[PDB]
Amino acid sequence: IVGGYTCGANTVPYQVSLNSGYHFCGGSLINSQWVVSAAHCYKSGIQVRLGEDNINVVEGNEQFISASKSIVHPSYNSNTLNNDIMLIKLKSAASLNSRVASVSLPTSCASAGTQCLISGWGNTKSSGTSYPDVLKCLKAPILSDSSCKSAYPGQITSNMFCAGYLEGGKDSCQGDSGGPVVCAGKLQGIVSWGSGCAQKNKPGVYTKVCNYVSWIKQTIASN
Amino acid sequence: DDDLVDAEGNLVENGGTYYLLPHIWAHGGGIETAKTGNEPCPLTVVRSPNEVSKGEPIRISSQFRSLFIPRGSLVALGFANPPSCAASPWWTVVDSPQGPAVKLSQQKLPEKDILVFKFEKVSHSNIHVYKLLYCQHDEEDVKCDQYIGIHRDRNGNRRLVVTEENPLELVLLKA
Ligand SMILES: [Ca+2]
Repeated sequence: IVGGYTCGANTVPYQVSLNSGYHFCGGSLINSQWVVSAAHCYKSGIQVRLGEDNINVVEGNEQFISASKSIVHPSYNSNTLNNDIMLIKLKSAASLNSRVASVSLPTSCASAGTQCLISGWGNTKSSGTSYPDVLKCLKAPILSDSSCKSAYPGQITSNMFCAGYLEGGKDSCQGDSGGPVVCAGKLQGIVSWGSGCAQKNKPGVYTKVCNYVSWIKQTIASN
Repeated sequence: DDDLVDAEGNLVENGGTYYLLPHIWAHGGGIETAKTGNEPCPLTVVRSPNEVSKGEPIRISSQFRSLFIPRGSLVALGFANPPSCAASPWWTVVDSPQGPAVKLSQQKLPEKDILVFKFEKVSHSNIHVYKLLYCQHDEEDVKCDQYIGIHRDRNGNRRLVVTEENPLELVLLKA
């Protein structure tokens, strides 16, 4: 997260870290058994870590749970970056408490201007890297489709939306992928892609969760 | 455990700098720029004549916000230290007297003009070696049905170009 702030330990109870010997992507807990992340974050043998703040060391509130099923949206196109969403089923239910909680799904798309909370352990600096030990937070607004498309001509499908600042300076970055974009208390997006980080006229592009809800609810009910 | 790995078993960082060398200690060395034909400045991407030079550190970037480079992901390749005359350090493929050739541009390029590459791992020798593919945006589904190769011209410049049976094998080494 570039240009954000330290969230605070367990202040984003639904934020998860997908681990494969090391943190490689974020995710969002939607219920005791399922996690939503990015499709481009697919890996076999994923270990889901809940209740994390400092991802480098154990602090007492983490829950490490192996993934039993990793379902990449059938229409995922790694070329065009379209349909960048993946569902993960924990092979063991998570103990829901004050530090580990699910985030509800949006049953209606959010409108431009709505302020969102984006989080992750990705790069925090520009033209250079610096990965944080603890979770970073960032407040950013959903942008309009016309603006999104003018910033990324020919690249924006209906399953994506831009959030952030045309001015640049604040945005998600490498390492935040698969992470949550929560607005008005619902998971409206998934940290997907972007050109650079916090660059001018190049805001973060996120998977538009609202289009995949019916599918998510269906998959959860039959797997 | 994913795809892109450097010459140390270590994973390749999205947006990191690497030296793109050859699989065979023959042909040439690392990648760099050169002024070929009638160019006003170093706009041609070539493989160093020196089969021992690590060439220029190259940034390898994916649009995805992941710290690694996703599987089957298109990537853009650009020089960490461009020639100055280039509006961008990112490579692109343009029609030249020698067919589509890898070159830098004096004009600022859009995402879709630079994200036209993709790596292909070679399990042979198991050593981390990849073939470089060239993808062109057809319609709602790009086609990565071409590779990048070499074209030794008149003066001996090993130019990177689009070929069919002259693919290039490379080993990425952190810089
Ligand atoms: Ca921890």
